[PDB]
Amino acid sequence: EGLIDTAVKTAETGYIQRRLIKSMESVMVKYDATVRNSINQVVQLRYGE
Amino acid sequence: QANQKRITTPYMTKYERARVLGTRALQIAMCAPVMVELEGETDPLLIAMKELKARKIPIIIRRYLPDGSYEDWGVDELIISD
Amino acid sequence: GSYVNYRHLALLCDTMTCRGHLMAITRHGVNRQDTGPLMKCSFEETVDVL
DNA sequence: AGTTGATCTCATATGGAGAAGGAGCAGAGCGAATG
RNA sequence: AUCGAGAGGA
DNA sequence: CATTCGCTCTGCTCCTTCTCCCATCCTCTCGATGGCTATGAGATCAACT
Repeated sequence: EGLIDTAVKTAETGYIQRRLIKSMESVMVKYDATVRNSINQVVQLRYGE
Repeated sequence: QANQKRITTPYMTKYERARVLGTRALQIAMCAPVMVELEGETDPLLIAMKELKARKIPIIIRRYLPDGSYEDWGVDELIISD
Repeated sequence: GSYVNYRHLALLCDTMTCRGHLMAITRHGVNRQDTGPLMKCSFEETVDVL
C-alpha cells in the first residue's frame, strides 16, 4: 500500500502544483509596494498585509 | 511625475544590485573607463563591485510605476544593503 | 503540524477572490480572466483560446 | 531577325468534472368575451 | 532519420 | 362589469451531449517505415547565326 501511494499520489499533486503556478505566475510586488497581477489589478495593497 | 517627491524606497533592491553589477561588469569588459583605483584586480565583476561600494557606478535606475510614470534614481543616491 | 507563512495563503485566497466571485484554480477560472490569449494558451485549451 | 535541341510532361500497354441545449411543463398574467 | 512500443534510473 | 377563459411567455428541472485534463527529468533496445518499364508526341527557350 505504501508503494502504491508513492506511485499514485504524484500525478495529482504535480497537477495541483502546475495549476497554482499558472494561476499566480505574474503576481508581483510593484514599486508602489502594491501587489498586482499582469492586468495591473490590485490584489493586495501591501504584501502579506 | 515630479522629481522633488520621489516615493519609491531609497534602498536599492536585490534585483537592481544584480543587474547594475552585471551591466557595469560588461561595460568594463568592453573597455569602459573605470571610476576607481584598482589594487591590480582584473575581473570585470570584481571591479564593478568595487565601484558599487565606492558609489562610483555611472548608471541611472529608471523605476517605472504601475500608472506608467517613472522615477530616475542614481546608483549613488540609493542605500546599498550588501 | 507543517507550517507555511501566512502571506502565501493570503495571496492565494486573494487571487481566488479578487474578482468578486469564487475563481477556481482551473481553466474554468484562470482562463476566464481578462489575461491575454498568449497567457491563457500556455495553460490549457491552447488552440481553442487562440 | 531565323534555326537547333535537350528537358520536361503527358499518355500508353499489362474516468470524471463542468458546461451548454433541448424538451417538458407548470403557471403567471394579459386581453377578449361573456353572462 | 522519424514514429510507435517496451524495459529501466531518481 | 366581474369574472372566466384561453392563449403567450418565462424559467425552473433533467436529461443528452461534448469537451477538457491526467508529475518532472533521464537511459536503453527494438520494429516499421522505406513508392514500374519504356517508347512516343510535343512545347519550351537556351542558344547558334
